[PDB]
Amino acid sequence: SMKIDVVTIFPEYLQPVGLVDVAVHDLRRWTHDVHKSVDDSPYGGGPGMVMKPTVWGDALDEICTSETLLVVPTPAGYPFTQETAWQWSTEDHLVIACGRYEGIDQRVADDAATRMRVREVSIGDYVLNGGEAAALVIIEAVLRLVPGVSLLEGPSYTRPPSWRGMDVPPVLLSGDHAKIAAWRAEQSRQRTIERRPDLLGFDSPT
Amino acid sequence: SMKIDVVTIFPEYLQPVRQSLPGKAIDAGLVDVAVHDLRRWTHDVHKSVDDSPYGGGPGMVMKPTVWGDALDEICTSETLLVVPTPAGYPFTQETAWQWSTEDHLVIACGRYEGIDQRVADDAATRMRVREVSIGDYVLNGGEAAALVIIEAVLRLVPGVLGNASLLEGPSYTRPPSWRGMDVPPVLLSGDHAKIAAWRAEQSRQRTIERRPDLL
Ligand SMILES: COc1cccc(Cn2ccc3ccc(-c4cc(N)[nH]n4)cc32)c1
Ligand SMILES: COc1cccc(Cn2ccc3ccc(-c4cc(N)[nH]n4)cc32)c1
Repeated sequence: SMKIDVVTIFPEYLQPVGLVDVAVHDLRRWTHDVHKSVDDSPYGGGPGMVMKPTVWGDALDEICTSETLLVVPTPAGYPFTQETAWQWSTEDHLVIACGRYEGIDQRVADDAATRMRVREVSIGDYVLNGGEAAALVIIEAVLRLVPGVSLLEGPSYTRPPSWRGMDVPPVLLSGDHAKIAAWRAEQSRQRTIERRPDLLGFDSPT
Repeated sequence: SMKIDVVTIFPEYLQPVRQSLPGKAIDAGLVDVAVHDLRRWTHDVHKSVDDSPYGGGPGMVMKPTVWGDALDEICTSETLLVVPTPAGYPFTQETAWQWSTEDHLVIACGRYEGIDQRVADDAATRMRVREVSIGDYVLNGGEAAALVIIEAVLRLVPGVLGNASLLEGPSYTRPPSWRGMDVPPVLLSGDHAKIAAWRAEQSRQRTIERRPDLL
């Protein structure tokens, strides 16, 4: 059984979501001023804004326990991989803190780490506008592994066997499991070399 | 302008990002994102979009005839067809930059075990097709990947999303002291050359600790 809490200033963005419950919380519910200002300019200068630690601290205080795995998406995170998804799949409680602006004051994660396990993670080498899309990716990747729910995949085909003058590879129609297993292995390793040579320990392109 | 068409059996999944589009950018015709239910192009009363894999195996494969009709209607020769897949080339910030000046992206979201390969192969004979992965994990389908790609691309298109190597280091804001933790004094020093050097060193350390692959 798993509980996932997502904290965000944009709850509605999380709407794309019995053994697991997922709850979404509006970070602004923990503000005290009438303007509900969650951000301010960075110490030391620079463009953009930083989310204040105070509002986050109060939210996480209420939502997290010492058992919680606090997940913080960030372009500067450790990589979130399939191995990470397997590791997190057996957790009782994930809390996903979604940043906006130019991110969250580092002290939020540092404070939380005195009380619970904290994981700053990146879902890939591109920049999002906030943590919400990363939260959706993480949730989907994790939940499909939850109990009771290498090489690149080769191409797949289904009916009809000829379409627009393009044939399904004859071996797949042959019913010869060994030859089919072999052809699929060759396709996979061929695809991995071309698209992801790093997975086989070769240099990346360009 | 950039037009993005997304084709999916779960059109509701793409609703958040339709919402996240500022009225100004739409009104200025800078961007238009449309979402299409794939079942609109099914042939049968059961609106079937999947069928068993040739050569056997687990799961199901999406039907080429349905996808072919969908893409025939939606794409032109000028379309960049984006097909999320765990077996794709890596989608990176470089990709996002390249795609940000495209006139027309069409994102084909698969489910089950993916789309019959002939769909992409046929499309590639008359338009640019890009099969891409957004990271080394497996999703249930292409929709979350489409959300990521749309966000990463559109935030690079001037004035669209409302937003305006080494890893970025830690950031701090008010208050100067919080739960026993002080903002690093250097940041309040007014020595901006020293601050830049401190930030550079933080970036170097973080990259070493978290992403040694970048070094
Ligand atoms: C914090 O440093 C940042 C620097 C510039 C922009 C942003 C935007 N932003 C805000 C919160 C946030 C959370 C996650 C992500 C993210 C993660 C991955 N893998 N890509 N993008 C991006 C986020 C942050
Ligand atoms: C096609 O090969 C597959 C093999 C096993 C499962 C699935 C699930 N699935 C279906 C359609 C689909 C589209 C994209 C993705 C995806 C992309 C990234 N980076 N992770 N996951 C996953 C998808 C597909």
